[PDB]
This record gives sequence, C-alpha cells and structure tokens, in this order.
Amino acid sequence: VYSYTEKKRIRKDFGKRPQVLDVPYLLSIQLDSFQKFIEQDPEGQYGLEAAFRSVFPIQSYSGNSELQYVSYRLGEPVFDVQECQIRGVTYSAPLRVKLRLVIYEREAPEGTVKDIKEQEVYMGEIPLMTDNGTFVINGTERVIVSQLHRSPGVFFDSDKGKTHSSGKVLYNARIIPYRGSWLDFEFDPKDNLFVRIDRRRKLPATIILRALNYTTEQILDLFFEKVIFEIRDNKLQMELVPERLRGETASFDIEANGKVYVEKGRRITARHIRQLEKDDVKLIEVPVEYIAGKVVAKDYIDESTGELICAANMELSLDLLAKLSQSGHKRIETLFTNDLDHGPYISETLRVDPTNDRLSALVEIYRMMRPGEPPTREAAESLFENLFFSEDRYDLSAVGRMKFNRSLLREEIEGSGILSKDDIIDVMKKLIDIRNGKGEVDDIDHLGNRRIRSVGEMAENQFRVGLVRVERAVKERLSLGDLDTLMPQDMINAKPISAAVKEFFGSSQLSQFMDQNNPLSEITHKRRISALGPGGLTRERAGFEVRDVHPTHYGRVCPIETPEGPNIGLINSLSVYAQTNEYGFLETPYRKVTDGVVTDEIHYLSAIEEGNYVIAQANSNLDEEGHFVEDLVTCRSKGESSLFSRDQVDYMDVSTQQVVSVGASLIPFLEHDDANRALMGANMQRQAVPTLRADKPLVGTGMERAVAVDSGVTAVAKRGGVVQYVDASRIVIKVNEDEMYPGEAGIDIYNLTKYTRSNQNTCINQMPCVSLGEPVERGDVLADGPSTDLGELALGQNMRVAFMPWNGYNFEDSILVSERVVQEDRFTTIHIQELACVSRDTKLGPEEITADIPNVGEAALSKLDESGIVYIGAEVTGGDILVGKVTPKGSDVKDSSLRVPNGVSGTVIDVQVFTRDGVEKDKRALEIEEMQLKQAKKDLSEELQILEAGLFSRIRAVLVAGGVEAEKLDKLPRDRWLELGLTDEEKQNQLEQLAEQYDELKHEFEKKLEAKRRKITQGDDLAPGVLKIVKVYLAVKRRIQPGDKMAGRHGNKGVISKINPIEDMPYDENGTPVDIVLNPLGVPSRMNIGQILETHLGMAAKGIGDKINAMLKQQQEVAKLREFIQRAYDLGADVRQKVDLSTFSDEEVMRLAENLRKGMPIATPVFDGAKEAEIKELLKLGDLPTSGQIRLYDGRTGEQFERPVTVGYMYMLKLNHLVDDKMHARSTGSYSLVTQQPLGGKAQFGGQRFGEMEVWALEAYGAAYTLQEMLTVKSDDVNGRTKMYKNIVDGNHQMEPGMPESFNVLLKEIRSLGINIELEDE
Amino acid sequence: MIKGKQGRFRQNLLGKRVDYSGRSVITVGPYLRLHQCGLPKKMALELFKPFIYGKLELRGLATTIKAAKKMVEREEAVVWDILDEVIREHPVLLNRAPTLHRLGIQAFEPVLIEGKAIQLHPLVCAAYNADFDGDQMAVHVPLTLEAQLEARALMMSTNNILSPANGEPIIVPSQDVVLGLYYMTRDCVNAKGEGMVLTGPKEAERLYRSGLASLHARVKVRITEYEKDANGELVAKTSLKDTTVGRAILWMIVPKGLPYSIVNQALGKKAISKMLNTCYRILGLKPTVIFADQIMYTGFAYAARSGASVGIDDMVIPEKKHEIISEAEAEVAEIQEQFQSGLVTAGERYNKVIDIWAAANDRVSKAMMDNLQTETVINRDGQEEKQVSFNSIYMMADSGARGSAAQIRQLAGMRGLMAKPDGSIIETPITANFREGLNVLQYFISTHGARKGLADTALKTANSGYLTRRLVDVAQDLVVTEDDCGTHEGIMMTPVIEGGDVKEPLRDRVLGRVTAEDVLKPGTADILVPRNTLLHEQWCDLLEENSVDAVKVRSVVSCDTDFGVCAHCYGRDLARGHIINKGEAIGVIAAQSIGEPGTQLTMRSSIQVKNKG
DNA sequence: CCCTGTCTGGCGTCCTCTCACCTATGA
DNA sequence: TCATATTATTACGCCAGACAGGG
Ligand SMILES: [Zn+2]
Repeated sequence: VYSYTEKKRIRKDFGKRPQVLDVPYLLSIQLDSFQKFIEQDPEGQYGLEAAFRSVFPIQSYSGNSELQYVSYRLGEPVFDVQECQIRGVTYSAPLRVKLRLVIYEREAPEGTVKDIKEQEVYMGEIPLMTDNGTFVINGTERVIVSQLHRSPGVFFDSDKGKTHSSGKVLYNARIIPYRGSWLDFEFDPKDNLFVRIDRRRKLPATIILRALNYTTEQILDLFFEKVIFEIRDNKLQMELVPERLRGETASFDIEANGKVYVEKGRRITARHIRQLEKDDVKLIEVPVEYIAGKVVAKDYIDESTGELICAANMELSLDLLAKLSQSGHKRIETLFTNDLDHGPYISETLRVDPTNDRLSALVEIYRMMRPGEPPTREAAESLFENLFFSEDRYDLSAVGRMKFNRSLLREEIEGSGILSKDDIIDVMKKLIDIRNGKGEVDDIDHLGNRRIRSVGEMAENQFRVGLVRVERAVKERLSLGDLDTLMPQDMINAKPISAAVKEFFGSSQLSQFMDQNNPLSEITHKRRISALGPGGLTRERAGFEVRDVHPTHYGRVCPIETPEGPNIGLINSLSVYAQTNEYGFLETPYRKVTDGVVTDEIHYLSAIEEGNYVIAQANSNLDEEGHFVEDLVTCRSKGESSLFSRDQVDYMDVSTQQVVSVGASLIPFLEHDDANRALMGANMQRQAVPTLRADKPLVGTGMERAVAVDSGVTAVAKRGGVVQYVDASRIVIKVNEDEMYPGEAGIDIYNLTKYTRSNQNTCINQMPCVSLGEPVERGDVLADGPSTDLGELALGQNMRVAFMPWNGYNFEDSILVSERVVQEDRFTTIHIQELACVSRDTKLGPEEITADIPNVGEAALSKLDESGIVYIGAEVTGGDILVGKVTPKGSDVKDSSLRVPNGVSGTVIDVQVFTRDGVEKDKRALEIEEMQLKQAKKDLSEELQILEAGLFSRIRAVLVAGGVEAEKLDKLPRDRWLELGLTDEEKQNQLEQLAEQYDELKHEFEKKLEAKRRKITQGDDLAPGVLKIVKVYLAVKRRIQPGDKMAGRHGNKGVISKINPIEDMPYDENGTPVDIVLNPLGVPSRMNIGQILETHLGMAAKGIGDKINAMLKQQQEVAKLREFIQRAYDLGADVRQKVDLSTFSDEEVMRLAENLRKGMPIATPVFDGAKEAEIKELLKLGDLPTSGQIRLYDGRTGEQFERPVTVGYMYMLKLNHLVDDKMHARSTGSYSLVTQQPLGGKAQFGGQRFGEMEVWALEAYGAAYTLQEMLTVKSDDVNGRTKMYKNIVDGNHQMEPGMPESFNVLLKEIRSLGINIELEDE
Repeated sequence: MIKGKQGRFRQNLLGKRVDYSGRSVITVGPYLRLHQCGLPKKMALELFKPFIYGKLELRGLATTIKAAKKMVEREEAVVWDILDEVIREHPVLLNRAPTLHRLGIQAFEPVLIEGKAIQLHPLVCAAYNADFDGDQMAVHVPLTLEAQLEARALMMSTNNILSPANGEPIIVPSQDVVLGLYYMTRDCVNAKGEGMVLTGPKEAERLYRSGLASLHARVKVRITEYEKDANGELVAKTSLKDTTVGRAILWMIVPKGLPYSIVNQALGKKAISKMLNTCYRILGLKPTVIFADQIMYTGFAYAARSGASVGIDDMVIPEKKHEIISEAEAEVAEIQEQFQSGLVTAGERYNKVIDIWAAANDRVSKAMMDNLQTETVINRDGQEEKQVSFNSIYMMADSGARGSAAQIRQLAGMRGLMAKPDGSIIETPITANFREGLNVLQYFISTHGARKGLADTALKTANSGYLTRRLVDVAQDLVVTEDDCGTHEGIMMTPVIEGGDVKEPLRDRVLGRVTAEDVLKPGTADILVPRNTLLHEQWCDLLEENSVDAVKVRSVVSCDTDFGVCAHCYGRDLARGHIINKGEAIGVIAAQSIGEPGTQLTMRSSIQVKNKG
C-alpha cells in the first residue's frame, strides 16, 4: 500500500537488506532540547523549574522575609513569526512568573508570617523556537549549534613523552566540575605528588589532605600498608606476608623453622612465595642492616622521660633503633615502599610539605588562591569549605557524578553534587594505582568521555546566570525593604535576565546565522556538533588528535562530512540514526542479538557501552531467519574490527546508512567514491542554489524524502482529507471525519510563502503540487518548497553528460556546456536583494524623501511617483534611483538617495515602509488604510458565510430526526431556518447545537472584525530612533555564463568554460546532442569512481523513461504500459520494493506513467546500493548498449569519435559561487581615513591587496619600476597619484614617485613613543 | 599599532592595497597563444579608465573630463574602438592569490572577452598551480612606461619557460595534451593502412583525414630531418623511417633542427618534457615558444578526436584476485590456529600477518598490472600477437597525464592495508577496491587514513608559508654585485652515494657552475677544462665521456665579495642559459625556491654489495 | 661554582567573500 | 545631560633565554 503522493512517482528502490528501524525525525536534537527547556515538568528536572528551584525561596540574612515561588508561564507572542521577520523584532515570549512574598515577624523560623502578597510578575522575554528548529533573533533567522565538550568527572591523562626531556612519564588527574573550581593532581619527575587548583601555582598535594583534618598518621594509614617489627628474643623480628617479596633481591638470609628457605643473592620467585605460604612463614629474624633504610608509620614517645622518639614518616638508622628499643615500644610499624609496585610517593610528598597541622595547611592554600590580602582563620576556612563542599559554587552534575563514580569503579551512579573527603582520596588513590601499573589512562577523543551541550542546556545556564544576579538584587532590596509599601517589582527587575539571555542568543560563538540556501543545508546546519565555543578548544591552536576520527565515531558522528580548511574535524556533523543520551552522550541504535537468531528489537548504546559488547556489521548475509549464513562474521570488539564466530555476538548494526550523515548519505554510490571526494561532495552539496525548475534526481538514495519533509520547507498536511483549492492565496483542505474534531467543524488553510528572501539571497518559494479535489493523507506533502519536486529533494538538475576531452575547453576541471542548457532556463536561478534606505537626522535638520532630486536632471524622477520612492515592478539596473532621500543644507543640497548598486539589475518585487509616523504626501498612507480596512471585514464575513453555507447544509442534513419536511424547511432564506420540536427518544439537539455555532460565529466575527479595524487603523508598527525606514526588494534573475561553478555529488568541481551552440555538441547516432561534457582525466587521479556508476545508472533510468515516453506518446492502451512498468519494477535480484501494480485502478498506472516519462527514478542506497550486474541488466531492459558507452559523432566535423565514449545522466548542481558576484575592477575611487591606500572589498569599491609574497615575487624578477609604482603611485602617495592621473590623461606615462604616506604614518607612530626617528642628509 | 601581523610593516608598508587592479574567476580559453590572456570587456573598461580618457581627449570627440566620464558611464558605441586601441601592446600582470614563487606573477597581453571570466592559457596553469575548480586571479596594470617595458621584457609569459629552482621547463604540457599525444604517437599491430608507404607527412595527414588509414598504423614514410651539424648551418637529410601515421603528423609541427627520433617513441609526459627541453637547448627561445603552442593545439585536437572516455568496464578486475585473497585467508587461518595453541608470540603474529598481506597486495597489483598493460591481443594476418593495451585508464596511467601505479591499483586491485591514527597499521586490510563496493567498516578505516591527510595539509601549509617568510627575510639583501671575486676556493662537488646505487650523478650537481681550479682529465695532468669555464651541457657531456671523478667548483659560501655575491661564484642563471647578470636578486629567488616545495614535503648486520667492481 | 629544573616570552599561511554587533551611570 | 574612571577563568607546543638551587 502507498499514500497518494507516493503513488505519483514511486522510485525504483534497490537495496537487499530489509530496514528494521525507520529514520528518526532529523531535527530532534534542537526540538527535544528546547522542549526540555520550556516545559512545565514537575519533579524539577530538567528545565526552567530547575533554575527556579535552585534560586528560590530567597531569604535574606535574617531579614524576616522570604520570597518564594509558585509557578511560571509563557504568554502568547505578540508577533507571529512572519511579521516578526518582516518587522525586525525577536521572536520571543513573555515569561510570567508567579511570586509569593511572605514577610515574617521577629523570631519566626517556625512562626506564621505577618503578611503575604503575590503577583504574576514579568521577568525578561525568552526567544521561542520556530517549529523548524530556528530562532528569529533580530529579524534574521539564527541557529544554536550543539557543542561537544569534555564531560564533568575525573580524567586520568598521561602526557607521556614531551616533558622532562628524559622519557619519564607523568600522570595527571583532572576533576572537571560542571560549574566551579578545577582540581588537578599531578606527578613531577622527582616522583612527588602535587595539587593545583584552577591552573594556579603548584602545591604539594598532601596539604589538601592536611586541609581535610587528616593527621600524618591517618594519611600514612590510607596510602601505605604496615609491616610489623616485633621486639623479641633477638634482632627485632619481622612479620612477613610473602606477597611483599615479589620481584626483589634477597639481601639477607631467609630462614625459619630451623630451615634455610632462600639464601642471599637470588631474587625471590613466586615458587619461593608458594614455599613460604605452604611452610606458613610469617615471623623471621632480620639483620640490623634491613631496618636501617625503612620509614616509620606512626608516632612513638618515650614513656618515662615523656618526650618524642621519632615523628611519623621518619627514616630509621641504628642509633634511632637504639633510642626506640630501650624505651618500650615493642611494635614498630614501617611503610612498605616497593620499588616495583607500591611506591613511596605520598611519603616523599610529606617530606616536601612545609606544613604540619590543619591551620597552616589552610593558610598556605589561602595564600595560594588569593594572594596579598592576609590569611586569617575565618577567611581561609570559609574559602576552603566553599571551594568544593558547598552547593553554591561547586557542583558536579548528574553527568559528573556518574562519570566520577564510573571512573572509580563505584557501584552507585547517583549521589550528591559536591565532593567530599573520600572522593578526593579516591582520585589520589586511583592516580597512584595508575603510576604503580594497575589501571590505565583515559583518552579524550573517546565519545563516552565527551558530552553534548544543546540549546536547552546552554540557554538554561545563561538563565541561571541571570537568576543569580536577580537573587543578589532581591537580597539587596529586601534588607533595605520597608513593609508594607512595596510589592514584588520594586525588588525584582526584568533587566538582567533579558540582558543575559539576549547576550547569548545574539552574540555567542554558537548562536550563528543559518546557512539557508537549500533544504539540505538548513537540515544539516541544525544537526551540527561543534567542538568550539565557550569552554571548548579553539581553531588556531589544537591540534592533531582532536581533528582526527576515533573508533567511537561509528554511528554517532559522520566520518566524512566535516569542512575542509582551518577547522576540520571540529565542526563534525551528527549521524543519521544517532539520538542523544539522557546524560547528553551520543547513543546509536543496535539490534539486540540473543542467540543465532538476530532479533528485530533495537537497543541504544553509547561508546562506554559499545566497547564491552561485540557488535556486528550492517551487511552480513542472513537469510529468512536472522541466522548469520556464515559461521564467522566481521564485528568489532573494543574499537578493533576483527573476525568473530557465528555465535558470540550481542548486537548488530541497525541499517547500513547509520555511519554517515544526512549530507553525505544523499550521495549515491558513496561506497565507490574515495573518502576525500565524498567529503568535498557533501560540503559542496550544502552549497547549491535552488533552480527555477526543480528536477528529481534520477539516481538518488531514497533519503531525499525524509530530508525534504523533515526540514520544514514543504507544507506537509496536518490532517488528511480532500481539498477545496482556492490556492491563489492558500491551499484549503477539507478534513475527513475520523481525523476531525467534534466541535470546531474545521478545514485546514495552508499559507504558501511566495517569493521572498532567504538568508543567502536565494529565493524560498512554495508551489502547490496537488490539484483540486484530490485525496491527501496525514503526513503527506502539499506544497513543494525550494529545491523539492513532489516531496523529494531536487538540489540540482539531471543532464546528459559525455566523458571525453573536447578541444581543450574542459582542461583541468572545467566543464563544457551546450546551449540547450541555457536556452531552457534549467539553471536560471532567482536571487533577491533587500536594500534599506533611511533618512536619519544626523545634523542640520532631518533628511527628506522627495523626488525633487537636485543638480541631476530628468534622470532622477523616473522609476518613482510624484512624492518620491521607486514605483514597484520595473526593469531597474545599476545607477538607477529607488528612494529619493536627500536634505537641503547638508545651493547646498546633495544626493544620498539610495540608488541601485553597480552591476545589478532586477525587478522591485516588494516595498516595505513602517517609516517615521508621517510618510504620506497628502494621502497614499491613509489611501491604502481604507483598502485594508474594507479587506478585513470582507474575508471576515466571507469565512463566516463559507462556514454558514456548510452549516446551513449541515442543519438540513441533520434536519431529519426533528423535521425532514423538505417543503416545510425552505421558509426564511437569510433570516431563520429550523423551527421544529423533538422531546426525547434520540438526542437531536444538533439543531440547537449548530444554532449556537452560527450565533457565536456572527457574534465573534463582529469582535474579530472589531479588532481588525483597530489593528488596521494605525500609523505603522516598528521601534523608535530610526525615522525613514524604506526597504526595497530587488530580484535579479541570473542565468548561467562562462565562469560560474557547477558540481556533481561526488566532488567533481568545475568552472563552466565555454557555452557552446547546439550544433557543435557531440551527438550520438540517434541525433540528440549531449548537454554537458566533463573530463575523464579527473577520474583516475581523484578516485571518485562513483560518478561513472551514477552516469551509467542514470543513462539506464532515462532509457526506461524514453521507452515509457515512446509507449505513452505513440499511445498504447494501458495493458502494455502496466506490463512494462511491472518489468521495470521487478528487475533483478532480491529487493524490497517489488510493487503491487495491479491495484492501481487503471488510472494510477497512467498518472505514474505521466510522471515517469522524463526518466524512471532509481534509489541506490548508501552502502547497500545497486551492484554492477543490475546496472547492466537495467541497461538491457532499456534498449541501450550494455557497456554504458555509445559511439558519438562530432558536431564540428560530422565524423565519428574513435573508441566509444561514455554518455549518461549525472545530477549536476549549481553552487552559489556565481561569477558576477566575484568580478571586480578598480581604477580610482575612495580610500580609507587613517591610511592613504585604497579600501578593501567589493561592496566597498576597492582594489586588490598586493600582499607580501607578490612583493617578493617582483623582487625576484628585476621589476624595480613595476614595484615602485605598485607601492607608491598606485597605492599610497597622494601627490604621486594625482600627478600620475593627470600625466596619464595628458598622454605621458611617467611617475613622479615621492614618499608613501603610510611610512610617514609609521614615523609618527614610532615618534609618538619616546623614539626620535629621523631622515638624514640630502 | 607597530608590531604583529597587522601592524604597519606587514600590513601597510610591505603589502599595500592597489588601484588599477581587478579580480575574477578564471577559465580556460585554449585558443590563446602563450603570451596573451583573455580579459573581460567590463574589467577592461574599468581598469583602463584614464587611458580611455586620454584617448578620447586626443581625438577631439569631447572637451572636458566630465564629458568623457559620462561617455564611458553610458558606454557608447565609440569607446570600444578606443579600448581596443589602448589594450593592444599593453601587458597586464596576472597573479594567483597564493603566490609562492616568481612564476606566480606573469605578464600577458589582453585579448578582450565577451564574458566575466579571465581566460588563461592552459600551459601557464602549471606555473600558477591553478586548476579551474573555482580559482580566482588578480590583474594589475603597469601604469608607467618603464613598467610596461618590465612586463614585456622580464615578466612576460614567454620569458618564463624554465623554473628558476632548477633547469626544468615549467611550460610542460600538463594533462589533456599528453593524452592526445600518447594516443596519437602510438601503434597497433593491425589498422587501416598497415605497412603502406607514404611520400611525406603531408599525405600522412591527408590519409588520416580522408578516411583511408588510422592514426596509429605502422608505415614507412619519407621524412626530411634537418640536422645542424655544421657551425650554424642546417643540413638536410631525408630518409625513410619505419614509423606510424601519427608520428609523421606530429613531425609536421616539430621545428627544423630536432631529429626525428624525438617523436619516434610513444611520447608520455617525461618524453614530451625532454622534447621541449631539447628544443630549448638547441633552437633557442622563439621556436620553443611557437612549438609549445603547436604542441598544445595538436594535443587538444587529437585528444578531442580520440574520444578517450572512462567506463566501468575499463577497470579490469583480475581473475586471479579471489584465489589470492583465499590463499591469504588460509595463511591467516594457519597463523591464528598457531595462536590458539600458543606456539608463536603476539608481535611475531602481527608481523607475519602484515607480511602476508603485503605479499598478497603485491601479487594482486601484479595480476591487475599484467591484465591492464597487455590485455589487448589482436591478430594481424594470421595467429594472434600481443601489444600494450589501449585501455582508457591504462593510457591515462602510462601517459602520465593523471594517475600512477597506486591509484590505478586502488581502482582495480585491493587498496592495501590502511592505518589507524595510532600510527600502527591494521592487520585486516581493505580487500575490496572501488569497482567492487566497500562495505561499512572498510570505508571507516579509509576515512581514518584520509582525514589524517586532510588535517596534515591544512596544518602543514602554515609552516610552509612561515618557512618561506623566514627564508626571504634572511636573504633580503644579497644581490649579484660583481663579476669576479678573484679567488681559487670552492666546494668539492662529488656525486652523492648513500650505500645503494649512485643516487644523484655529478652532471646534476655540477651543471652550470663555474669551476674553481681547472679540472685535470682523469688520465694524467691534462688541462681538460680551464679554470673559469661555465659548465653547460656540452662541457658536462665531455665530463661524462672522460668519467671525471669530482669537480672542485665555486660555491656561493666561498665568495669573497663584500656585501653581495660575485657573478662567477653563483653560477648559471637557471631560467636563462647564461651566467647570472650583474644585479639579479638571487637571495629572494633562492629563498622562494627552497620554501615553495614546503607543501609537497611530508610533515608527520653487514654489508652486501650490489654491483661488480 | 657548573649543571639544572623551572618559569617567562614569543613565534605559529597567504589572497578573497557573506552576515551580524557594538559602556553604564542619572540627580 | 555631563563628567566618573575599571572587576567575578582554566583545555597549545615548541623553543630559546634568563634564574635560583645544589654537589
Ligand atoms: Zn666570489
């Protein structure tokens, strides 16, 4: 079964693997994020409720008043989106917050407040999101791009080689909070442990332990295990668990139980450890040279004399043993400092530490953090207890606590946001374990360690900044609060929240201007994952590995769609199937594989889960049950693509598109292209201009439908049904009854956006693709947008291309084009330019909008009215006048009248004017006022009458259970109608019900039309300051010409060189010329062989189209057409499509065959595409030669090209790098102010920067005079250039050079220091 | 305001913005002669406004300057003749935007273009590194009269036919024209007109055009080659060469002095480069300019007549490829069955797997290379006989137009063992080429390997440019300022030998450098060359005949000149045949010639004899 | 007193094109 | 409108060059 615009032109779909999961809605990142930001979500997470439950209730410092929260709301926007783009306002909503002030008496923590007050106060306006994922910030339509940043939680990084210049590795460990202070631990090459906070000075790390109220003995209890020396019969024996001897040299005689176990000299092996454990060896008598290097663990004091023997962490000598042995401390605890495993890093750090107690530790930390200003007990304790341990200024989020517990192998995943003692101690323990050998480092490119911020998270963080500023303001006003004479807007202020949130949505590194020239380009700028932005890395610094593709990108980030240039691999684009995790990570679908049978259930994984499992490949042959048909299958285990068994796998890839994105999965035959040319192909495919006549890629991938629907450029039907099709203004859809609400009778009226300006000066235009009285279903398309054709996606157009050298005109990458391409207007794109004119009151009175243009004669008053301004429409070019806008006293008049820029033509399509309340002459301003005034009422009544007509009929329709008397129901016409009684049995109050409808309709229409006139009757609506505001919309129509840039989908760039006549083209023996000749020499080097298979398969597609065009032109009854269409849709191997063609009612075969006579469209999906034998077999169904190559004659000489050439249909696109936006020349005009050199650019009429390497190139020749005029006369020296212009126009090519002006600018800037630079003797 | 990249030195005093300048997108226009370029009419009327004003005021059509500015603002019918009379002999400086060496600013004569795109002669593109994928160039106008003469006499595009970094010609025919020549001068074992005899090259082209022979059909012709064996006198020798039809047609374009054996071979790209080089060394500059143009015209014309496409059938899969892959799969199966039983170590396993996949890759490449280089087997009057193939991708590879062994290898044979960004190789290769489909994992490993290359170029270019900057600012001063420093010291140029076969011969190192003391002939105490002779090609051939050991030659670092380098201790001019002139800045051309290849460079037991002596 | 980690400064590609956005305060 | 005058983030990579520390 198919929908009704699916039976229009059903694309022949190759593809063997049955898809199990359909493509998700391609704009779901932006929409789900911003729907999380604004939503009334009780339990607080996440959203605006999290912000209000963090900041509220505010209580002042015992001020006995506590403003609390109830509920918030967003009212209607005062401007809908279209008039918002026209006017220039933000597309925002007012944020109505209920606030409840309660005020206490004296001594009321528990006492009832003395008075309350509560109001729906107004703070800020937040910009809402348009239904397509965009904002409208100041008239322009902008997009917030999702950031990719390091997750909160601990990271163990190495930096193995570069420091110390000695090959010794370090190991640092960064505890990155979501909000607050950064804490880093790091080794130094003396093997000492150092802490630093916020990249400040370096403190030896155990001072932070001494800041957490840990004595030295507790620290040594933590990071070291005790070795027990017992004072015994002789020589102070040792408890020895045999694990501690692993891998060391036996220094002494190892004997016990009257038996010599291990002698001196040999290393202790694990067999000797087994001997000591089997022989149960713990207590052995040591020599005195064994204890002479060890370190004591805890303190010991001489008991009788009452003083100290040794401090904790002290190495031992023999006389120290003579001190402690004679006192009476029988147990001696020593620190086991294994040189292999258990290193003495904490102990040597304690030897570096200049502190001894907690208080000096806090004083040293306070002198680190805030220097100069003294370190007192209260100040240092408040500093360190609010560094990490308070809920205000340090907060690992839920993501941070999950990563923090996961990297430390904790059991739980939810905990408190602040740190604790045990967390810092665990980070130090894991860092020490990594130094010892056990456990390993983390990498930063691993996408399980890399979170995504999106629109709702970033706007929520900015909103929380605004709320903490307004709570500091509320704490300010409340302690100065006098009661009861204030209500909660003398306390609260709508200014900082609105200021912060407009600061983010206006001027941020991620709220950026939408690339809008294409439905692809909109939908792939909204799905963008940037590494840049605040808190992330920069373009000009880093690096090599963060610009590189890591094995966790499989199915999360597109490997091949990243922009070439200064930021490669920072501006990654998101994959097709990849959602976003609850915590913000990238989870991608996989198919759960319990046993041999691959189950059709899906299950989402992130990169910290994808490593543990074994995940199959998308294309591994499985037949009729899910069993892998091989006994071994290529999978990947832990980022390593390897071959595993038939029955080990736990997951399989869902579909074979899922590695790449929606820009580079529209490229058919992707798997045959090179990676570089697929990158250049996707990046150019974003840049296509919408042509005037949209044309359906013959070789597509089938993802055109989802991109053209999911990007909101087409008018997808909301509720299904039929159609009324007024359409000149709007599509009117009558709704079928099942999808139709009981009240609100209701028919859907779709607004078509006709010719208007895009963000890239292209033309966004919608055209209805459904006729009158034609069924449509829910989700079906109704109006084709820019670059769409019946709901598909038509960026460029499909043309007949020959691969051959043709007389040098396609030399390096150039492209030689027939005249049949430029006669048919099949690339003639439409550009629209907005031009503003304002008459601001700079000085010496205000400027004026009058045609009475001066000095200039009967060449001003022409394309305008008698009162000034361009008169609309017209064939305006360059140097014309659009808006007469000149002042007197500025015989002292001038010409600021905004004219048409140099080189452009066009037609004035629209003139907008919300000017300084006065623009009118004696009456046009109020003349049109009456026109709109009468317009509103007309439609207002019309619509009511339209429904009235439908209701009147409905009244009679229902008039059967309560008066069906046809001759007794046609009484009053426009007066009343139904007048019958009923009583009970069946409910027929319908008449009464519909009576209310009409009654309310007229009653509401009056009010509806009452406000209409009110709105109509007005000067105009805009902001203040600016006075004369005249915007004129030209529309140039640019065709194609030698110098434009065209390109296919594979990376084959080209500058169209010669626009040949039709005759000189290479025609085949049938007679048709070829349209575009490309060059075969690009194909062996640039290894993008996919354009040839697109060429052959498009040739086969148009072969079927020519065959259907013959069978339908030379008209046959529909049996032969349905037989040939059925053969065309069966065609070859096992596919997914076949068709159910004998259910197309003998007319939907014919409408399909009317829409196929330009070529049968073929879906070649991304990595499961059409094989070559099917291309040959499809070329045999059409009557074309199997090789793909036709013999071609030459249009010049009439004689055959030897060795037959390739002709086919490639889908070639026109990129928006047009040659009459690049052509520029300058002889003489205006310059800058500071310098005497020419200005730069094209919009400024400026000259070429003759840069540094061109000066070196002229020095490389003997061009001393060319360089002398190149930097003195042509550029800078003012006397030289005026003398040169007069010398040229006299006929004397001679320069009088002088000295450059910018060098005298250099002399004054150097001399304006204390520097006396001069110019010496003659 | 002083320091930095955007101070006054680097932004307003060393580089300035410039009037009488323009900029637009380039395109080909192959009808041009190589001293002229196409320049649009709109840019031409804007750049030449004062010359047009002066011309209009000379005729007497107008009076005041205003009238002339209204005339060209309206663009009447008479200013286009004025424009063709200000263009005619007035060169312009075309400039591609990343100018690295001095061949990136060249002066042309304009030919006016209906259009909006600069038409640029194709051979000159290999100097600018200019393809036509959206490039842009700037035009500058030499205003004064000394600058017009410097554009014609120093910077003209006919004057830059040798790269200043070496002796190699920079107007080498790039890509379409070598395919047209390689298809033209070739042969096949049977065609129309096999083994017929022709009375000249004129009727060879007449037999090709009328339709009686083929472009490659072996034939005895009678050609008259002019060998100039006397002292400046050209002696005619006429003979019958067993050659083809295409070699005679290409002999109609060769100038007089070159011998016929320069076209008798198959003419790839190295052969056409040394054809233009021998023409420049024998017949000088003007026949080499006109012969470079005639090469380009006949290459484009017969490449158009060739119809040399590319198809899907042209990439011939080896029939032996699948059995090679199965033998490699059996070998990795044996190694992993030893790995389950623990007989071998892990590093030796990884080394054995990379070794057998390298061996299988080389065998697949040899299978496809035999299957492409001699696939054509056509009979002539009897049994079969083999020849080199006319496969399209093989002529695009063998001609040296575009393609190598590696790229044609990746389109037919397996595309090797791609490496992960860890730097170590991946033990499971990409056994599928591009004609067969890559599946998902293989394309992802390919994207590892290609993203690393794009990141390397886009970060390598900054270090390459900063290296050229440091080099031209250490050089910056050094000007050829004498004619002889009057010394006897100079470095000892030997051929360099690393331990393999002799890498760079002495004729590459002592070509065009003036000897320090007089080289003794290797026999005994003979004055073979004198002590201040420039060693051009004739002297270097008389050095190679006598097998001279090593030459003590004068080097720039031994020059005794205070504040500059004398003219003998530099050497040959390198883009001029003679010695360096008194004046020509050699520090800047040297710094550009070292730093300009900075892009092409990368960024990131006992002795066994080989020969017998 | 001669090695030495450690800290501080100083580099990091040319040319071009499009767009938007610009200090608070205040009797 | 016309004088008043500066604070609560961190996440480059060498590579010279100068400086306090210590055998
Ligand atoms: Zn010298």
